[PDB]
Amino acid sequence: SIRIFPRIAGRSYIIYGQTSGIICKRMEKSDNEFVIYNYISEHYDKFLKKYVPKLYGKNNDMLLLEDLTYNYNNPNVMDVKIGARKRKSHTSGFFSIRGYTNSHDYKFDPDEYLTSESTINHIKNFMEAGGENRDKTKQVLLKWIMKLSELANDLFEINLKFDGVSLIFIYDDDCSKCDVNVVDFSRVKLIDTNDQMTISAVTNLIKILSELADNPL
Ligand SMILES: O=P(O)(O)O[C@H]1[C@H](OP(=O)(O)O)[C@@H](OP(=O)(O)O)[C@H](OP(=O)(O)O)[C@@H](OP(=O)(O)O)[C@H]1OP(=O)(O)O
Ligand SMILES: Nc1ncnc2c1ncn2[C@@H]1O[C@H](COP(=O)(O)OP(=O)(O)O)[C@@H](O)[C@H]1O
Ligand SMILES: [Mg+2]
Repeated sequence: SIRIFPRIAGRSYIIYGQTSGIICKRMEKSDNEFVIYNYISEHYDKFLKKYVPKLYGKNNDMLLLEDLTYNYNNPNVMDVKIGARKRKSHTSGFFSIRGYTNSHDYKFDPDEYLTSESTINHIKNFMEAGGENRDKTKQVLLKWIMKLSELANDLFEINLKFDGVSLIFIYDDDCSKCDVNVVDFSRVKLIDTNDQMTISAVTNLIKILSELADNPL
């Protein structure tokens, strides 16, 4: 009956839908995530179509969301919090990696504040499952840079504070397919400027990934 979905991070009840390609995410504290999906739909629908998993509907307090891992034989997933945290400053200055597929193998700890060097090392660890075909893992990095670039650009013209939103990086083991999308709108707020904190997180990730795509080992 109820099949639990293998979350990489967060603390929310998320199960597979009774149907292919869907996950059900419980809104625990309020329905603010629903309000914010709806708001983004009416005000920035281009942003919603390019960067956010499809919201198919609502069932009581469950959101029926597109499963970002569905079209993948062997998905590797990384959750990076790019929005402001509630209290804590970010474990990597401008963002916090919250988890990744096989993070336990590398003694990853989401409470550990990291140097630039540890941060880069953890992202390399997340890429390890993509294997030795060096000039093909960098195709994955470059496609991520392509979308993160457009996202950082588009974020300048969006009057929301993306408190607590994450980037979900995905690539298949065979490196044939990858994507990144914005998730978790539960704490997103209206404002009358753009979100320089969140933009700074994206540009910083664009910087790290660019260094990875370019270094010659
Ligand atoms: O589960 P995450 O995505 O890492 O985010 C959590 C989550 O925030 P929300 O649930 O409001 O999004 C926690 O709430 P719980 O799941 O623990 O109920 C909260 O813990 P507190 O409510 O006790 O503040 C914690 O915040 P923090 O660790 O800053 O106190 C915060 O983590 P972030 O710091 O990454 O926002
Ligand atoms: N649309 C999605 N498709 C696939 N996995 C998802 C999707 N949304 C969330 N996840 C997974 O769930 C985890 C937590 O989701 P998130 O929306 O951030 O919930 P929370 O509010 O509990 O932090 C992510 O780390 C990711 O692994
Ligand atoms: Mg989250």
